[PDB]
Amino acid sequence: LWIARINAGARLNGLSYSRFINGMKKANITIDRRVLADIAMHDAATFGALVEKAKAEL
Amino acid sequence: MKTLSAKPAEVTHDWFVVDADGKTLGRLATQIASRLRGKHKTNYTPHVDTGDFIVVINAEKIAVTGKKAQDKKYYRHSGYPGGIKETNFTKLIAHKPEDVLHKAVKGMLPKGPLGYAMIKKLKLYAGTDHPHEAQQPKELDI
Amino acid sequence: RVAKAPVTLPNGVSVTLNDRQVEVKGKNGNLSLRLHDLVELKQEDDVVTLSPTVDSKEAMMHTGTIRALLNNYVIGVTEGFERRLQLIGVGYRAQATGNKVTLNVGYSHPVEYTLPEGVSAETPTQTEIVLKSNDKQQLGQAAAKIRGFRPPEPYKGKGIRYSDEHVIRKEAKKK
Amino acid sequence: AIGLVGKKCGMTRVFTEAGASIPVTVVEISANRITQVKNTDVDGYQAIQVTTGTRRDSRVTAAQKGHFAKAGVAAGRGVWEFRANDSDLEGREIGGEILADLFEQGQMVDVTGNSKGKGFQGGVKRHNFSMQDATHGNSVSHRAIGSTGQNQSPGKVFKGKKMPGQMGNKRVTVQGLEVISVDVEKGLLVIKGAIPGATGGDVIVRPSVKA
Amino acid sequence: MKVQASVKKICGSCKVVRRKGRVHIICTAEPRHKQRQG
RNA sequence: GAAACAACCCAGACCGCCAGCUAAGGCCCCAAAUUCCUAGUUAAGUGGGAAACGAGGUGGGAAGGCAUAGACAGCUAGGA
RNA sequence: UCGAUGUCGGCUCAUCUCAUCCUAGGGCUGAAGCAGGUCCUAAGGGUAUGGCUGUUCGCCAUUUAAAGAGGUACGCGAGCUGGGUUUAGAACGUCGUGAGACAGUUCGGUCCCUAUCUACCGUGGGCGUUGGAAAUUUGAGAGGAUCUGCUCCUAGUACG
RNA sequence: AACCGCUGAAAGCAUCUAAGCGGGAAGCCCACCUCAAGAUUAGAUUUCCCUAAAGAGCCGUUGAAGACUACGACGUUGAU
Repeated sequence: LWIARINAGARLNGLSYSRFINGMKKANITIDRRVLADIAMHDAATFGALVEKAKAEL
Repeated sequence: MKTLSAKPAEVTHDWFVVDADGKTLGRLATQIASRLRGKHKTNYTPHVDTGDFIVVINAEKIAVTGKKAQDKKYYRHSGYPGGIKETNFTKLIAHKPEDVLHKAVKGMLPKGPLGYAMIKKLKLYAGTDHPHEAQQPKELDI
Repeated sequence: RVAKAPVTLPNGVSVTLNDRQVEVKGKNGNLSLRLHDLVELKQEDDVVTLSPTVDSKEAMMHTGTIRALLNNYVIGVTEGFERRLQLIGVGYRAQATGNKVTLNVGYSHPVEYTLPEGVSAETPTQTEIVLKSNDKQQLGQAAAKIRGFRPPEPYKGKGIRYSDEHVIRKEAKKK
Repeated sequence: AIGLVGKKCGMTRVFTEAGASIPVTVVEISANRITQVKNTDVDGYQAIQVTTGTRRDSRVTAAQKGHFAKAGVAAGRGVWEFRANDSDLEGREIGGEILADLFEQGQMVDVTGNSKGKGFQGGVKRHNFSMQDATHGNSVSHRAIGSTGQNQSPGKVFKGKKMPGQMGNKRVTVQGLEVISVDVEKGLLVIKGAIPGATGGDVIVRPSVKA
Repeated sequence: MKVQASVKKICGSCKVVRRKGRVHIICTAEPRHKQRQG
């Protein structure tokens, strides 16, 4: 459920889940998929800023 | 902190138009199936329909590749002994144009009460016009 | 070889390409062919040199048929084509009245055949049909369709046959 | 393609001068009042709606009473509709008249009616099942169905299996029947054939579709 | 014609022609040389 | 995981967690994850049952024979 | 599967396959015609009655356009039958000293079940179908049906 | 479908095929007959009615309708 929610959130603004997790891993971001799916589903501004940090890292 | 569901009363379904003129049958059906399920939404929960209403025009102008127009077979059994029937993609598109795309999408959805509910939101028409201007569906190239 | 050979345009004829649709006009009439989407047609001084878009075996194979078909249209509008049919039989006879040719070969009923639009038939004698048309395709189908009512027999030669057509002959009552 | 509704009056014979007996049936043809004309614009298809016979007012509903009043015709015992085409909707206006004049002597017509009902019937009468031995040790299965299927494969009875059930009392059409004589002053229609149903039953007569 | 799993030209007036993905033999000399792979 | 499938592949369940990494297998939809990138092949839905044998499918690789002293095919003449 | 899955044949009722028996369309033919022979396509229909034998089969008689090959628990006994096989009686031949035995024969010899579920054939009740009602209807679809002889004429012509 | 083509290149020819245009079976899809909107996508048209209406049902007389039903006719303004 979290992965599907994260996949929808990343695809709304930019990249896919597979490139999102790689971006978070390269940026040393430890946020779990549970918290990420809650940010995506409940605060889209933060997830937009969170995708950018992953997008600039690749 | 908990992972919450979509609360059907709080979900809204958006209206879109897809012009299926010259697009590949299966390449488009996957896109429609995902939208009907609401996979593109961050509040997607597999037990709530969070999808969208998709209006498809030019359903007869949808295309298949290779030699599939003359060779894709649609079988059905009537329920009587020896009651097996078959028709072509091109013979079915000439007799029931919406049934070709409706049948690809139906097999790409879950098979159950929620699956029956989210195919009810696929309003597909043969021709360039649809009777849904009241819903003001936005154009969507998918 | 066929594709690279240019099509020479006589004085009367003229070819115009309007939206992937070759139109060949001249003295006999007007013929048209659909240009394949893998072939380009360029014109020079009273000659048509058509070449493939990309250098590929499939494009060189479709420009060979457009060259051949268009060359037939050029000659077919310059002086036209002509096919001759012969009737062999005790009572085999044909009569052409306008666009409809009637022929009584061997049936319990005369058969009536209406020529395709673009082919004309005249019968000088009663056992020899002469067909004339602009395009070789429609002339050939008209002759093949008349000849298919009663194709030649291999035991006596009876039946409608092409002029200068080798008809195989078999011997009845052999041992 | 339009016809008319009649009532079966019984069968008789018509003798020809050459000395042949023609098995005929008499069809009473009351006035067929046109109660509605359906067209491609209002209904999506072209048809003529007619009524015939009579009903007392106490037995006619208010909804039907207004349907007839718009046409301007008297309430008939029923309402029947005939599928038509543009040529058939020529002199057919609302409240018009359809007599036995629609048919001429020597014309093939199609007659439809409700067959006599035989009620529940067994396989022997309903489907021409062969009876089983009346003697030779046969137990209590003389008019039985026999086998109804195969063994474990397929392990069921196939759909459409011939079995006992209701026989007759169904819509049945007989084609290729000649019109022997037409008389319109007395509402007559003499037809060569059998005409499914009993005396008094409603029958529909249409021009033959085989042609 | 002969419709067999082995089709080959016999006399020398026979052609190997393929139409609709299927191998034929046509002979202008002998009509019983006509073959089709199947 | 192999559709379902004691014996095949990965892997040995103390219990709990709405944490993370991986194995076999996978990433268009059912169904989690690439409609990912690069260079090609296939046109048979081959892929997604089956051989001897047949064929002028198509791609590639080592060599060859002939050729503007006119090569291959066609046509004309001869073929005694 | 032995705390039981009834054997062969017949009857009744079937359902499917195609490796097609008839009818349909074709190529080749040592195809003149008429008739065929092969092979391709084709499963829509149709595809006998008897004598003998328990027989399936097979032989035979007479037909038919034809009398197809098969699967279906060698389809079908909670649908029927019970002739054979395969209980207990009896006998013959044969084997055994014998009790007995014989894919040897012969005469005789109890076939239960009121159908719950699935399936099927019919026929209803309920609710729904964006207020209710009386009628008429469109048709997504489903089923049924689909066979064939002979005579005349063309014409005793084509062919021979 | 098999089969037979027309024009036509790949492959100067040939070639039913690759582009394009035809013929062609009791077979397929319609056409005929019956059923059919529980086609939950539950369709359409014509009328009628809404402070218990329009109607439907019960009941009764019943029917070439029928196991019970259902369906059809009639109930005093009436031939059930």
